[PDB]
Amino acid sequence: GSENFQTLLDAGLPQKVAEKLDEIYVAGLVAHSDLDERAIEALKEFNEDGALAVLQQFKDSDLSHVQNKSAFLCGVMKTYRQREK
Repeated sequence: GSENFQTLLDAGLPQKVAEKLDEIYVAGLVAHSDLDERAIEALKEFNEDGALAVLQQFKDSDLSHVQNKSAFLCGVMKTYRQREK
């Protein structure tokens, strides 16, 4: 992977999540610095398959009409912890 990979691992993430997430910074979408600390924290408040779903669904969105790249991810994250029906 890239520059971001080693930082992401050290930002508390499991390897499985860090692997996918690094590539989001490689492909000219978002910065690795684009997040708020509330995202860095709420990221550890997921399990592996938790976070991996969030990463997929965040990629399976449209980052045309975004600005606040953090708040966008923060939105998807809320949806995933808020799954009671």
